[PDB]
Amino acid sequence: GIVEQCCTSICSLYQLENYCN
Amino acid sequence: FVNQHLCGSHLVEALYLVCGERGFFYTPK
Repeated sequence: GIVEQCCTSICSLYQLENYCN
Repeated sequence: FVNQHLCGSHLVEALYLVCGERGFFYTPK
């Protein structure tokens, strides 16, 4: 999930926008 | 601000700034 992708590893804009409504 | 390790309040802040008026879901489990 988001923690594995953006906290344990380096985040991206691409991935953050997958969590916008 | 997005291209880094973001945890906790730092991750929620990035979601808030990117998603704007859409809002977002924060599902750490």
